[PDB]
Amino acid sequence: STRPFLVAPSIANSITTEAPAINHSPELANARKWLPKRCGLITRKKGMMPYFDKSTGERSAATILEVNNVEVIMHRTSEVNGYFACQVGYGSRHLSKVSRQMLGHFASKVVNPKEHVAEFRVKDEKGLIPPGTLLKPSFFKEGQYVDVRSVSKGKGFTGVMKRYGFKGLRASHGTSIMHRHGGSYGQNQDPGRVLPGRKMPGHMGNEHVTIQNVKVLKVDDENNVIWVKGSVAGPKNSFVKIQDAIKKT
Amino acid sequence: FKVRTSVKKFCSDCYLVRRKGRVYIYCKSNKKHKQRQG
Amino acid sequence: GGLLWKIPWRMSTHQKTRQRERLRNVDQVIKQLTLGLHVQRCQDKGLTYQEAMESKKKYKPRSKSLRLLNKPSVFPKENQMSSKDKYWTFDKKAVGYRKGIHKVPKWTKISIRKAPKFF
Amino acid sequence: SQVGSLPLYISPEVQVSINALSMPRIIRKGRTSMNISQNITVKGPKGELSVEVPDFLHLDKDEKHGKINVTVQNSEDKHQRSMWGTVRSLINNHIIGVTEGHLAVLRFVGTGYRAQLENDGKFVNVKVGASIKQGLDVPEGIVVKTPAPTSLIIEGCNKQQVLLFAAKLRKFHPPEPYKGKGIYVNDETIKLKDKK
Amino acid sequence: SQKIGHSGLAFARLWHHVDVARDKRTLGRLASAIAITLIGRHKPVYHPSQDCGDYVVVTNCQKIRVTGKKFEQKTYWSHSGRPGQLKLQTMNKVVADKGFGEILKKAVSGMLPKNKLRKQRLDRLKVFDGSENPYKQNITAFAHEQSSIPEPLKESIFNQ
RNA sequence: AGGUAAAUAAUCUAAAGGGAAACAGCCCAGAUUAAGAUAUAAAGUUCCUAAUAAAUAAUAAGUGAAAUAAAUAUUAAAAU
RNA sequence: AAUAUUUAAAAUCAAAUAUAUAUAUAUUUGUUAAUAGAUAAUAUACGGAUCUUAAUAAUAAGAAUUAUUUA
RNA sequence: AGAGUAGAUAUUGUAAGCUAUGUUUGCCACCUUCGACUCAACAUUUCCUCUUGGUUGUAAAAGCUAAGAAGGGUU
RNA sequence: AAGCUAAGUUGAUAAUAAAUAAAUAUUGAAUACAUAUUAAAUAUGAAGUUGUUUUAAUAAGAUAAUUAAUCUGAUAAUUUU
Ligand SMILES: [Mg+2]
Ligand SMILES: [Mg+2]
Ligand SMILES: [Mg+2]
Ligand SMILES: [Mg+2]
Ligand SMILES: [Mg+2]
Ligand SMILES: [Mg+2]
Ligand SMILES: [Mg+2]
Ligand SMILES: [Mg+2]
Ligand SMILES: [Mg+2]
Ligand SMILES: [Mg+2]
Ligand SMILES: [Mg+2]
Ligand SMILES: [Mg+2]
Ligand SMILES: [Mg+2]
Ligand SMILES: [Mg+2]
Ligand SMILES: [Mg+2]
Ligand SMILES: [Mg+2]
Ligand SMILES: [Mg+2]
Ligand SMILES: [Mg+2]
Ligand SMILES: [Mg+2]
Ligand SMILES: [Mg+2]
Ligand SMILES: [Mg+2]
Ligand SMILES: [Zn+2]
Repeated sequence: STRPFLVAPSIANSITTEAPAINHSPELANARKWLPKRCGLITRKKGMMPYFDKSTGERSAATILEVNNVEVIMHRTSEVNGYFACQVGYGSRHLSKVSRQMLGHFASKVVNPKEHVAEFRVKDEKGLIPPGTLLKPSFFKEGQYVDVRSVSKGKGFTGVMKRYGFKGLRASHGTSIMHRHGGSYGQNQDPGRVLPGRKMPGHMGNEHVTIQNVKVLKVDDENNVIWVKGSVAGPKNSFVKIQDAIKKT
Repeated sequence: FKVRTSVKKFCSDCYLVRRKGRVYIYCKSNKKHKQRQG
Repeated sequence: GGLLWKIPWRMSTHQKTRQRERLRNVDQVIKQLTLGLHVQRCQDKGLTYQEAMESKKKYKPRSKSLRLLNKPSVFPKENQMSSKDKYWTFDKKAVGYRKGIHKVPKWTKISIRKAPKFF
Repeated sequence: SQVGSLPLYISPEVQVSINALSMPRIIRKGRTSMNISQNITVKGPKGELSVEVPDFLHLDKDEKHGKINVTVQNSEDKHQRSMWGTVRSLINNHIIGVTEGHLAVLRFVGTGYRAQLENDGKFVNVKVGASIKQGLDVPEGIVVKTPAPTSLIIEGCNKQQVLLFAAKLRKFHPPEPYKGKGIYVNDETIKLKDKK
Repeated sequence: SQKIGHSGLAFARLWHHVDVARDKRTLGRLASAIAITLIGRHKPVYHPSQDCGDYVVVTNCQKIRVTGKKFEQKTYWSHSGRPGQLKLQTMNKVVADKGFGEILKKAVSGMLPKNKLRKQRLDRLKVFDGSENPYKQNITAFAHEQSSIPEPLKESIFNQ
């Protein structure tokens, strides 16, 4: 009845011993990490306008981050995925735009075809929100601090003056044909090569930018927007993550 | 501490110790007599 | 000293064994030379080869260089020699007044058994 | 050797046992080694406490006169001989602790230099010239008590642990030479400098 | 004449277990022993032009022997190319990061011949800090060895 | 001084081969053409890399492991 | 145990070889170690890996360092 | 040696001794551009910042001297 | 006016934690004393180290769909985030 198999004595008679835990494991990394105790929500940077404090009279530039159909699609767990995170989805998209596979995924998770999806990593299993629920601006409290991730404005192929604040050469006094140049780019033969990471002209902007400890000036569920003190990376209609500030409480 | 190659005990109250692969001379009476071998 | 003559200051075990073997070979050669002379002298007197080989009283060599080589005070055998004189020459300009024999040029051919009494 | 040869006296209330460990560990030096197998215990009135010890060492319990001896398999082995004098001394200290108890008096010296039991004995608050509050938690086994504010007493079964704790307490402010001023553990002295 | 026949078994990649808890060799000597196996020098059919070396599964690698004070002294180096980026890690640190198996692998890599097959040979080495491993089922075994092993242990292994 | 000036010997010069990591001059040894069984030289024999097993001591410093760094200091060890 | 030198086979003793030979004479050989001192600029740099062993327990490892040797 | 109110070794340290460095001025002869601007990379023999030993010459405060330390900074 | 900009605006100098350096201790022999250990045990300790934080790269893993009247991409057009 049983299948034919041979087993080595060396592997059978080996005394059982558990492996020690390693730093470059997922679970150790998770333990190390500095993470927020609560989920976040995806937003769109609609624009920017003044916020007048009515008690003091102080004016503050505030960016208006709109919150539309923001929904916990699913979430990830340490036993399956190696970490705790809430996959949030923002907005509504047409059928036409969304891939068949993506549409099927959304149907399975029981949400509308979504405009932008993103994870929000958390410390514990307690931080996970039940899936399918709708996240509104009232999630955040007025006066609380939040970290803000988004892709910055694209600046194109930039020079070393704009990239790195290089002083450049003089305007007059003989200076020929190199007024905005980086000057020397190395050393005569000891290196015999431009060493890695030498600040040179290149593409700038259109990279991710976390902005830490920004104050939530105002929250209102009526207009579907979170007011946030100061600037946020990227153009108008750019997607903006928002989670509680790890540094500030 | 007088960090030096030569490390002799000065007074009777000085005592030599061998720690961390270095000869230390501590002293119970005079604190100036503290020495270390390199 | 920009050119690198990477010669170690001391010999390996295998080098030392080879040196010892070489020393032993020169002693053997000397022994053979004396033995053959003795045999020849026995033959001249009127013995057979076998009889000469058997002989109790072996004849010592009359020529000077051979006689000197036979003497251990002048030319010692490998078994007689000190550990130091097998592997270290006398070099007056070196510190310790000593230098590895392997540093001598053509040390594999050139013989040097006897060092000075206190150097 | 001269220490380890000295026999240990025991009173009927105290029992010095010995037995093998559950999982013996081996200390590996450069050339020599040292396998910790046995585990001596000193049970008594005030408490009980143990010493993990090498295989080469073993006791010799005598019924007559309450003596016990300690010996190693090779006294001419240097490491073993060194261990022998240590272990005997350790078990003597344990005996002393379980029967009598080890003590460590700290006297505070200075204007407004004093100790206080803050967490019902579980945290010795120490005020010794600092804006920030200073102190540390008492370990298990250690019992602290304060007859005066400026004179604290630490008490325990382990001579090692109590005196370590005392040293830690002192470390906040050791005695200064100019004014005999700080925290003095037991009979501690300091040569006071001339004022000038 | 000697070469003519069925050569498939000669060039067969066997799988060699080594329970490091049982093995009494030090790290470097063990690594050297492994290297030969990985190359295929042990087998007489070997030729330098052909990779014909076996798999080596190392297990219970946490109990590997290292002499002296090498565990807290011996430094493993690394360098990207950009100056001021020399990464020097002590053996214990490396172990903490990855394991004792990583350490063994490095030794084995250094032992191996420096050419296009080296990487392949290194890959064939399968090291494990503890006991449990997927290749348990594929170590070379014989029917005559089966009496030594108890009945239910074999079944448990098969299940695993 | 990898300096300079000559004395003696060798090699290079004009010398390929093995060793010395790599190497004009050091250690072996001189390519007429092959063959590859046997003796080998200097140098080697854990792996990279052709080839190894022992004995008695010492070191614990990775000292050292083919390019030996000094006076002096400390700690031992023998002998008187 | 303490004090103070020396680190030696010249003397001395022991061992071995050669001449008359159970002895004498002559010759040859045998007398410390570790650490610190220690040190610059592209990058660790014994050529590299790596090398100092461990009972339970292996048909099995235990310098791959230094010194004197053997097969 | 000698200064240091006294005490060579807190701090100082003649002349002579033993080394390291390859930062100066030379020597050799294998080998036939100073400064400014710009951007700097590396070292540590550390000037500042952090930790610490000594300081009859650390009462305090400023110091002096020494050990660790090249993360950040150094008109 | 938009845009772009700094003279402008907003934020950050990335914790907690772990093991350490010099240095400071505990018990304690070897060595009747002494000795923080170049012994066994037990503790403190730095703008440094490990990390943490941030960016870029990579893609283990995960959800879903699976020869298609509208599967997934590309070529094409109108464009700019
Ligand atoms: Mg300008
Ligand atoms: Mg112009
Ligand atoms: Mg010349
Ligand atoms: Mg010519
Ligand atoms: Mg040639
Ligand atoms: Mg010629
Ligand atoms: Mg010829
Ligand atoms: Mg070394
Ligand atoms: Mg070297
Ligand atoms: Mg003599
Ligand atoms: Mg270097
Ligand atoms: Mg080599
Ligand atoms: Mg004077
Ligand atoms: Mg002078
Ligand atoms: Mg002060
Ligand atoms: Mg320094
Ligand atoms: Mg850091
Ligand atoms: Mg600002
Ligand atoms: Mg004592
Ligand atoms: Mg003490
Ligand atoms: Mg810190
Ligand atoms: Zn003193």
